[PDB]
Amino acid sequence: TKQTARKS
Amino acid sequence: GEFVVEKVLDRRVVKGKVEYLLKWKGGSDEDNTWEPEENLDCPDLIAEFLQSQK
Repeated sequence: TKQTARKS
Repeated sequence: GEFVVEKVLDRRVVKGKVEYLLKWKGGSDEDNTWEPEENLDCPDLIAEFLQSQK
């Protein structure tokens, strides 16, 4: 699956 | 915003939150950022890193 993350 | 992650590099705890050092796709080593685990939607990359400690 797509490896994503939110960036603060 | 939400970006694609290339690799998880490290792990730490800061102010009671688990954080992971992320290498962003398209970004360089200067672009690495620590993000709390709630920000992360890359379980495959998290597990690969943790398995890679030992």
